[PDB]
Amino acid sequence: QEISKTLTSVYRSLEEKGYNPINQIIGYVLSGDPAYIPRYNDARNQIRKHERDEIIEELVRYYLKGNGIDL
Amino acid sequence: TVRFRKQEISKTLTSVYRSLEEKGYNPINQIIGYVLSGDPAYIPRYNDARNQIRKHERDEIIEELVRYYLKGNGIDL
Repeated sequence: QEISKTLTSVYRSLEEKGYNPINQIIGYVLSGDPAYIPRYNDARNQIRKHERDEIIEELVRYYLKGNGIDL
Repeated sequence: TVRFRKQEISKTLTSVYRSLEEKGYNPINQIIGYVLSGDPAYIPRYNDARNQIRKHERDEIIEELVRYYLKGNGIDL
């Protein structure tokens, strides 16, 4: 559950800083550029615990399970 | 034809997974490779899987994956 906790915390810190949190997270996943995630409230340091391919693996597994795949 | 439960991405990614599974490949690994690279060559032609992935851009796939995850986990809610 680490990745869901990270993305939750990052979304809420993005929101508090007045960013569009979805756009910034999409930007991070596209680019791997930590600059899309503010340093505020440790958000950038939290997302850097994971590798982008681990984040993508979780997004993909979650999406497929929710759309009817038995993993 | 309706799917009983964006919907095109749902159709594409589930169909790609099942075709990769039928051909004995690691489907998650191949899908991750596509998402990181945008390269349709990570997807076999088999059962129209590559044709379906090529209906989308990598950023549209990533946008849907991110939006679906946040909404489903109650973060964007």
